[PDB]
Amino acid sequence: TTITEELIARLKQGITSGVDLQPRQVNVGTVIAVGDGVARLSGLDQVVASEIVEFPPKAGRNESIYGIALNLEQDSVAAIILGDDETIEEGDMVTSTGRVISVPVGQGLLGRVVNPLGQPIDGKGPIVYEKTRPIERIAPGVITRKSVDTPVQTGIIAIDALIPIGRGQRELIIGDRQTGKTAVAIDTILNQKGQGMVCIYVAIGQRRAQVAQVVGTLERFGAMEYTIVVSATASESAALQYIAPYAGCAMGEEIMENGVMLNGQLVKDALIVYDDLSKHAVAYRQVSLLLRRPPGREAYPGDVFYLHSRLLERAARLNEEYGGGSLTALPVIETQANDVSAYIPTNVISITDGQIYLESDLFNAGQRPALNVGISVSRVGGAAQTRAMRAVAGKLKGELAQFRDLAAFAQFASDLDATTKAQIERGQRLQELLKQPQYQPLPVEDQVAVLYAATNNYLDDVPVPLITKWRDDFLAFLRTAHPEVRKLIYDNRLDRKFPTPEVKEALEAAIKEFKATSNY
Amino acid sequence: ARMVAMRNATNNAKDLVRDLTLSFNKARQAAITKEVSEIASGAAALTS
Amino acid sequence: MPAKGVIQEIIGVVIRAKFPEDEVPEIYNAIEIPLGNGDRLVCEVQQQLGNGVVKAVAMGSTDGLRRGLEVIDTGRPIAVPVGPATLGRVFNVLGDPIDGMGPIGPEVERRPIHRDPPSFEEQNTQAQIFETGIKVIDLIAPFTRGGKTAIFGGAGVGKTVVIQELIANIAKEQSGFSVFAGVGERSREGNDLIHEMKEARIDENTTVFDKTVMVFGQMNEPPGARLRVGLTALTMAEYFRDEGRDILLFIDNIFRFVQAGSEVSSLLGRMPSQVGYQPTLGTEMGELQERITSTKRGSITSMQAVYVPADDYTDPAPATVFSHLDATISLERSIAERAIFPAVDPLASTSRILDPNIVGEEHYRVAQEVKRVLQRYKDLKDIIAILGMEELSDEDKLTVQRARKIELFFSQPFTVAQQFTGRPGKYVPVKKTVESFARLLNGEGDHIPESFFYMQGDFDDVLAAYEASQK
Amino acid sequence: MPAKGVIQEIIGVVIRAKFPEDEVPEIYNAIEIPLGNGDRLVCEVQQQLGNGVVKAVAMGSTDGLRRGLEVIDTGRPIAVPVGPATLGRVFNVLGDPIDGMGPIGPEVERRPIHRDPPSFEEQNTQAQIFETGIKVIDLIAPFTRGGKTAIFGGAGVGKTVVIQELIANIAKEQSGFSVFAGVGERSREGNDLIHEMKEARIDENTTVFDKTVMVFGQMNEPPGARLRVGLTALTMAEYFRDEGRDILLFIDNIFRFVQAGSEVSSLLGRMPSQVGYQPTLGTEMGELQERITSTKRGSITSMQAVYVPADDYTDPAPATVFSHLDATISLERSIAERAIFPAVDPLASTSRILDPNIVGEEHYRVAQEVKRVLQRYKDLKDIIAILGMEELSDEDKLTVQRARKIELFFSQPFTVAQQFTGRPGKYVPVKKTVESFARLLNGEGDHIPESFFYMQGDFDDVLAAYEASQK
Ligand SMILES: Nc1ncnc2c1ncn2[C@@H]1O[C@H](COP(=O)(O)OP(=O)(O)OP(=O)(O)O)[C@@H](O)[C@H]1O
Ligand SMILES: Nc1ncnc2c1ncn2[C@@H]1O[C@H](COP(=O)(O)OP(=O)(O)O)[C@@H](O)[C@H]1O
Ligand SMILES: [Mg+2]
Ligand SMILES: [Mg+2]
Repeated sequence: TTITEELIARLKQGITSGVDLQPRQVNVGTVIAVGDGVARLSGLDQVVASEIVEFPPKAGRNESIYGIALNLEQDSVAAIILGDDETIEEGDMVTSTGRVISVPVGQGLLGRVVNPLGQPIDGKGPIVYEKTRPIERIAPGVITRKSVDTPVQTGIIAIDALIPIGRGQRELIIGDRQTGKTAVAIDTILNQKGQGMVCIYVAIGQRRAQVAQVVGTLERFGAMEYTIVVSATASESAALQYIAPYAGCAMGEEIMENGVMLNGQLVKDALIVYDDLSKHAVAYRQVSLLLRRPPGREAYPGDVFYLHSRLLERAARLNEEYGGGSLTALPVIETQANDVSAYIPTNVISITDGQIYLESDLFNAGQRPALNVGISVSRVGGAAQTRAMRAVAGKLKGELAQFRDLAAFAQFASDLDATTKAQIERGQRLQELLKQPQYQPLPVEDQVAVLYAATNNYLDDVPVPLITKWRDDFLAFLRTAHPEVRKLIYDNRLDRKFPTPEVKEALEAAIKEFKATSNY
Repeated sequence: ARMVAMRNATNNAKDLVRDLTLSFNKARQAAITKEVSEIASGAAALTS
Repeated sequence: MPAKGVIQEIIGVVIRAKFPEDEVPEIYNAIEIPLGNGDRLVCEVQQQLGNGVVKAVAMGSTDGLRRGLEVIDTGRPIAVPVGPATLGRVFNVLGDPIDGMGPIGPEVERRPIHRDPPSFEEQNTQAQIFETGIKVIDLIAPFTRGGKTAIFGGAGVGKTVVIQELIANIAKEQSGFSVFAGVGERSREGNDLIHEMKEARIDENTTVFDKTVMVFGQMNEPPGARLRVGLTALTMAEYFRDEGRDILLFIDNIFRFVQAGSEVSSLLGRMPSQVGYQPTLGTEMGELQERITSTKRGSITSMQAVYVPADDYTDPAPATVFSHLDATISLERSIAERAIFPAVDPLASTSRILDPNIVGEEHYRVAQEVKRVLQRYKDLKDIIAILGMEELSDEDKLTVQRARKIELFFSQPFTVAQQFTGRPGKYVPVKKTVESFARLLNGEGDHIPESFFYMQGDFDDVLAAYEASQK
Repeated sequence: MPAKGVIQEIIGVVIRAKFPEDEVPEIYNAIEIPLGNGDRLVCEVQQQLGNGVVKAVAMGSTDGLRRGLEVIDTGRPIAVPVGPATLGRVFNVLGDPIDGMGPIGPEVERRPIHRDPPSFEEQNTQAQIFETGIKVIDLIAPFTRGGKTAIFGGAGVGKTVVIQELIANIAKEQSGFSVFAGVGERSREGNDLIHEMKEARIDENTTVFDKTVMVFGQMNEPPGARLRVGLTALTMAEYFRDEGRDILLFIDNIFRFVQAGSEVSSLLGRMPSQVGYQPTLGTEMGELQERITSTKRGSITSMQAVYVPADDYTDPAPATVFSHLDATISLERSIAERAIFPAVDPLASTSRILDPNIVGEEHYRVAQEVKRVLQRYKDLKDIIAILGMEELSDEDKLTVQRARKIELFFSQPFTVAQQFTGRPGKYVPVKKTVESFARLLNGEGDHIPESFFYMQGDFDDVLAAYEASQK
């Protein structure tokens, strides 16, 4: 037999006696009012809440614009238009699809820029998929989760040493205007090149040009081999911006529950960045106010803490019974003049496990990552760190706290006693060490080596303005003259007593060899 | 003399910071109350 | 009341149900919408909008519900199981066990969420100290039986660690139960970590988890659930209160209870009050924290954790919480950075029971003098850091030495929680704290260096370690 | 004439008109009300209320209207002329020429106001620097081709003068055309002082006015006209973008666009958002800004003036535009009052294109070092306010002198500033300004005093002035 005979055998079953030619009185709705992206439907009693409605094509319109039936009022259905509101007119037919919003999920979404509905916008062909995951679902729950132990290496020394982020931890990045929140998120995404983690970037309410630049940065560093870029831009309707982070986290939950083949290895760890939850909350506030829902504080609806919480509580770290996968959330919040006590910032701060505060004062002062160590917290803490980083960064944290206690004396250090001047100089060198260039993440072994050199008395000779350069040069040294030291540090990074005499002596020899042959 | 005068100035500055923080908290609470009252007035005058 | 209605409106987590003209559900009557199989959505009726229409909050996903769905009135508020069957179990707002174990069963007594507080005759006229084991808590800001204590602090100062070590202390050393209301509980912070901590603390053949009830109103739940979880835990604790036991209810964040109430009121269309808060903030706080009293039969002491918005203690939520508080325990990040796990600020922790005629005459002399010495140290700390201890005269060097000794002496290892700096269990009583601090306050500790007082015991452990090291 | 309805309600600048149920106008359609003078009033539909009733924003006086007036639906949104016929003319929100010239003929193409922005795959990520004639704009916050750039300042700092100076510079020294959107345009700034200032000869017989398009949504216009004038100018510029030409778009004010949106939303009965602003603020701003992009075919590159009241950058008008910017020029009144009329603050004036990979390594190095020396001078001027410069300085004299020379050298005489001063305008290429600042940065200008750097072009002009004085 021929394979085409098998193909015909697949047919001639639904072809002959597999179609029901029964006409049935399907219940459709007629549009009675169209607002500013909100359309009201007269009778659609066979619709569920948050169901996607169709608006089938009519004369002069060859495409169907879907909506989300949000307000199921008595003899009225107010649905927010996902597409453009101009085409929908009074009296238009609306057919209930019978489905909640679902997005394609799986391996096919890897390196593709997609709509919140899953439709590609990168122009690289249709998305290949076989499974669709619902937009909204309950969080994994109580017994499903596990304590966060595996670290997420962002590549930033300050974050990876002082504000640890683990797999399954919701770590907010909260800042103001241009402080590098997207820079921190992109640096975290770029550092997962071989860490067995799939990244997702949502970009709610941004420019098309900004998302294009982000995608270009990701694909010029090879990060699109494992990254999914959802996109609901500023010109798109508020419904798409409202459903974008849920589509992203649906894809992330597909990665968490099932996993995908990345570099030939099964990966069940996902890192998702909601690049603007402030813009997502603004879009949902517009949706609620256009639906005439009662406003609250700052005109946000009552269920706006609920809004984000459903989104963020889905980021979990499952136990081995439920697969062992994890979903790591990196929400981004933009404050106004550092108003941390605003509504959405307090909501996301309360929801998330830890916070990463970025200050414009530090950004304009030369601190390349504008990270405020004093107020930023990660309540997971040392459990989200390697044993090497746990052993090394404790003294860094203590010295930085001591320097922050004495930061008012920095310009006066030449007039103080020996110990206070020593503490001030150590703090200045450590702060200069944390400055990192954009798009240059560091591996955990490099961070551990640099922080071991700084923690011990080795950067006292080199002056402050050269500390950063020293670090770079030292890394180049470790990248060229001593690969075995880096491999040794990476090999026993999980040892409970990390500074074993072997790795300790190797690192000390490398530091001494670099310092003796270099001048600053 | 400079040490004592600057210690007194620091204490007075801390007291002024405390008073200004109380004033700022009052101002912030009043601003949010005014905002929510205006929003409720503008919403209830057109819906119910 | 087996009345069946139909869903009329669905707007977010606020639904409307049309019933017959008679047998309309009352306020807080817990209507139920079947969703197929055994799943159901339990809403709580909030208003009666005319001819058979009731407006209710969803307390659930409500993302797949159509209009016209059947709604069953229960005839009573949300019914949660009460009794010994609730010990060692984790519940949601509706009393459904959210742990791996099965359902509670129909033979277990169920009680409504919305009860009345104890009457005027049932209240205890005379207050009484509640011994908790912690040195700084029992000395500086002592608990009161049937009273409210609020713990403050930063994001990671260790409030939850203090809560769970108090749960362990109540469960192990004394045969008493406790109920933990995780209002706004993160599904990572409490829904697995606290269970692991309570199942790790073991006395004999049973865990601390086995002597506590847990009601988790997780953050992913709609505002009605997080609003009613506190009252659910109150209902589950009032059973043991009715048996004459001394329950110590814990509340993870009473401010999140306030925020849930505010969100519910905003969703119902009510006019906002104060700083965008609900108009019924005072009554909503009263309906919860007036059930936490010292009845003549039994008692419910409670310990809330309060989040102060923008560090504004005059904010309406802390203002209404403070009206019901009997004691405060302030945690500071500065004390935490000095590796002091019980980071209690004795100069910022207060208690109404700190009176000579209630907690003891020596209590309100030792605590007063300890606070005076610590205030003297706080005054002299800037001078010491700027100039040095050589400028300090007599009666000030000794005061600073004693103040440092007590400040380092307030620390406890919390050996019940995990085994960090583990040592034989002490559970220092109130009288032992009074005697130890009177001993150190009257000298008798000046020869001890200011490094031995760390995770110590009752100042007899201090001298024991001093003799062991070098004597 | 697809449909004819009747006016039901006239409330200020809001018209409710009843149409046949099968011929109701679309959402953004334009409806004409014929008046008894041969003219018409064009209203823009905004909503479809119930059965055949539409709510529309007036875009006119509505002081001659009565109930029951005939209203003709146009079937499509407001159509404005596009093409060379619009070049050298002055229009309004409706596309009608408001200058003294004749009406636009019916043979020209008319395009709808509301158009979808270019798709994601049409975005040209290749960042290219757009050469402006301004020294400080070129060096500190370079103008991005195809990007959106903003100017921030108070009142009278020089935003409009800077905008018209870029119009004159890029039309004279470059072949780039320009489209001007006078959103909320003052009738003194728009009807004069820009028409006259665009009567600057380009080569022999063509003025800058003849190569530019102007659309004035004046201040006396109703809020809908000021809301849609920006989209009118965008529609006019999109024709030149679609022809492959790199078009320039100047939105003379952004906060007036936000004010018009807020007024329109308040008049329509929409629920207020934030501090009484419109709920669709972000969506309206995105709809305006996302059409200004660099595509494969052409590129709209824009400069948009924003007025910050006092120093409040957290107001909704500048806050909603920050997400759409590639560069910000922060004008300061302090610099303006120091006779540095191009009052750009080199500090707090950022740009995404200021990267060594885009503008070159020399440009980045020169700009960064200029910002560094100005930042050092920001403290050294305070230091020398009390301790004279001659008293003590470790290279501080040299860096103070260099910083004063460069902050005077940032000042440039404008072509349109001849009325204010009389000094003829100067145009500096982007290469010449970075070369001049590199030359002045390390020596070569330490002997020329800080008087020949005031109003000059490149460093060669400063030299020529110096050796002209020393004759
Ligand atoms: N570590 C860094 N070192 C140097 N420059 C940096 C660094 N991080 C960011 N930048 C620069 O600052 C700019 C602003 O950063 P970024 O866009 O990430 O901030 P943001 O908070 O996301 O701002 P936006 O509100 O514009 O989205 C970047 O485009 C880049 O030029
Ligand atoms: N390049 C310049 N040369 C001289 N004067 C200027 C210049 N730019 C602005 N001015 C002064 O500013 C005024 C115009 O400011 P304008 O730009 O209209 O204010 P705004 O920036 O608020 O629009 C003029 O009266 C003029 O005196
Ligand atoms: Mg960003
Ligand atoms: Mg102007």
